[PDB]
Amino acid sequence: DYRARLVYPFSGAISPHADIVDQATLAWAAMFGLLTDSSRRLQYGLLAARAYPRADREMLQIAADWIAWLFFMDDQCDETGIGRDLQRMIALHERFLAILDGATPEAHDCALTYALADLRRRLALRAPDNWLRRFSEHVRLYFTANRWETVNRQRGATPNVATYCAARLFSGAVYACFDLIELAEQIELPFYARHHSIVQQLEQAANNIICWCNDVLSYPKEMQHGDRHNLVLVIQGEHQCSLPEAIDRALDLHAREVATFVRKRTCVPYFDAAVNTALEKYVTGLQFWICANRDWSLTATRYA
Amino acid sequence: DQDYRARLVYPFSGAISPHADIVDQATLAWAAMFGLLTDSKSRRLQYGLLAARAYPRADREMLQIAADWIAWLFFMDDQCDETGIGRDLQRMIALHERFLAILDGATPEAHDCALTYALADLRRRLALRAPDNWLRRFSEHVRLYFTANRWETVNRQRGATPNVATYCAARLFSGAVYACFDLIELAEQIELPFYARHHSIVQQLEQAANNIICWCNDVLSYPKEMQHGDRHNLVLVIQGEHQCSLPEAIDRALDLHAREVATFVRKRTCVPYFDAAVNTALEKYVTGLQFWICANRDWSLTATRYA
Ligand SMILES: CC(C)=CCC/C(C)=C/CC/C(C)=C/CSP(=O)(O)OP(=O)(O)O
Ligand SMILES: CC(C)=CCC/C(C)=C/CC/C(C)=C/CSP(=O)(O)OP(=O)(O)O
Ligand SMILES: [Mg+2]
Ligand SMILES: [Mg+2]
Ligand SMILES: [Mg+2]
Ligand SMILES: [Mg+2]
Ligand SMILES: [Mg+2]
Ligand SMILES: [Mg+2]
Repeated sequence: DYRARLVYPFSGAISPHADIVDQATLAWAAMFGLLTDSSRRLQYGLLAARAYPRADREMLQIAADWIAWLFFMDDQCDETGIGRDLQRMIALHERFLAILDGATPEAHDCALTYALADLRRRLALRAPDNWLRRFSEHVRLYFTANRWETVNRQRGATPNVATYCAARLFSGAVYACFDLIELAEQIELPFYARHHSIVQQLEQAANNIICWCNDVLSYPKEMQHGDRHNLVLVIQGEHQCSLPEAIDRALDLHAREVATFVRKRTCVPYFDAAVNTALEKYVTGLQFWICANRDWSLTATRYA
Repeated sequence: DQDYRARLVYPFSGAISPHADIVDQATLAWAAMFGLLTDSKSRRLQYGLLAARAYPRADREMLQIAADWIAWLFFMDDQCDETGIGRDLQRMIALHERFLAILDGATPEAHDCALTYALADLRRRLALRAPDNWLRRFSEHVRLYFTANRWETVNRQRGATPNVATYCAARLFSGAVYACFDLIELAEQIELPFYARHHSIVQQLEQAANNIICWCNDVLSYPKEMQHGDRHNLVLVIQGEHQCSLPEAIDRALDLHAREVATFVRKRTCVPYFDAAVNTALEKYVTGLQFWICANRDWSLTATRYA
């Protein structure tokens, strides 16, 4: 059993609002008409609960509804035709990007555009102008990464390990989720601290772990759809090796990346007591996400 | 004197655009038209000759925007560093609300000042040469530059001095170097994919190049910044933290500069192979960072600003 190797030298936590938030995410998905096929156990609110465990219910609900939105958007890209049609996806992302800027939805817009607009409207009530910009960009880059994956599928091109790993950092909107840690913990990190190279390298490390963990768990389902945007499948193509060896290599990178994150957590320079207090809350927020992603995915029927 | 020149060397060469002089004369004409020129050596500014060195392969239309942009930063910085607005957070937030609005595409009004009109002209001209995604990335780096200037204003107003770690982290934005680095894409006419543009090794090369440029400037600009009682300078910050002599601080400042050049060269060889086309485009961008490192050094020793 190779899944037992997805381990960390730290533990996670879950919000006491977990179930109340998850049932509210289902009501939210139903309201904006995101529920279509079949849908008893999605439990997208139970991932948010683990990801932002100290968050007040109102903020955790936005995060939960946001995580839900991403899963609905991802399933469309990876298991339907739009993920092989760039023209359709460009037309869709033009509407999303307009909604991110604060444009009101119109009669011709789809359910996902309406849903994103509500999340943007709600984030606007709880986040300052400077935060929305940083969120917009990370989400804008998330769309760009999906258009890139769409082109690869449409042109039948598989990227090398170097290219995939670089693109995979944006293709999961992990940086956009890490932004919500600021609102969840209610911290105002100053520009110099927020964008410091060590914080970036901690974010990059945390992002890789989360994504490479998911790649090990979701390779079977992505393989059946012929979607090779997966560390295991990209490694297999590059090294022309067996699937067990490809999994073994992916887990070696995961293990090495956990070590890097732990090593680099101690390399944060001292700015002042107040700023460093806020940073450890954010860096704790990263660790919560690392665990939240692994804890949920092993129990979730999605990778069964 | 020679001790400085031997420690401000780089293992790579710079270059200058053949359009240098007409671009500089046009920048002086542009500045005068928008009323950015103060009554006082107006021909001995040469803001165009920095741009020419910074973006040497750029077409004349593109280089001119960059030259007018560099001129704009210089006029703006002199306000924050050598006038009363840099000791008043209230007036600066009011001004910075107008700039950020102009960057979002807002038309200037009657009550707006010269710099607001000048920035609106640059955004309009950049909108004709750069796509939507580029303008966003430029706006952010310029927005963070404004925030960094507001943070210095607070430090001056309270009479507080940051430690080496705080200054070095904040100095990366106070220069608007990332905003200047964005123009390399338009200058070299390259389309770097998201994954290559925002890659960690590329980010490390940028902040390495940013540190070299800013720490080089600090070594040459501590005399005139000391006169205004401003300790936003690696030399003066190291002196404050260590409580050492001014020669010792300069030595420590040039040590960091020297090791950062060594880092940049080491990081340059660590860029992974994506594909022929992307690596070629990225090769042109990283060369652009080397041109900027030399441009800042070559110009500042040449210029009258630091004398
Ligand atoms: C899915 C998504 C964009 C957001 C919600 C899921 C979250 C927040 C999990 C963290 C790891 C990420 C971002 C991978 C999902 S993309 P994938 O195509 O690998 O997803 P899959 O393996 O099908 O679950
Ligand atoms: C004016 C400006 C922000 C940019 C022009 C110079 C450029 C583009 C080079 C990169 C390093 C910078 C910007 C430092 C000057 S800020 P400072 O207050 O230290 O300025 P000074 O040293 O007095 O020239
Ligand atoms: Mg996907
Ligand atoms: Mg998927
Ligand atoms: Mg997956
Ligand atoms: Mg300054
Ligand atoms: Mg100055
Ligand atoms: Mg200086």
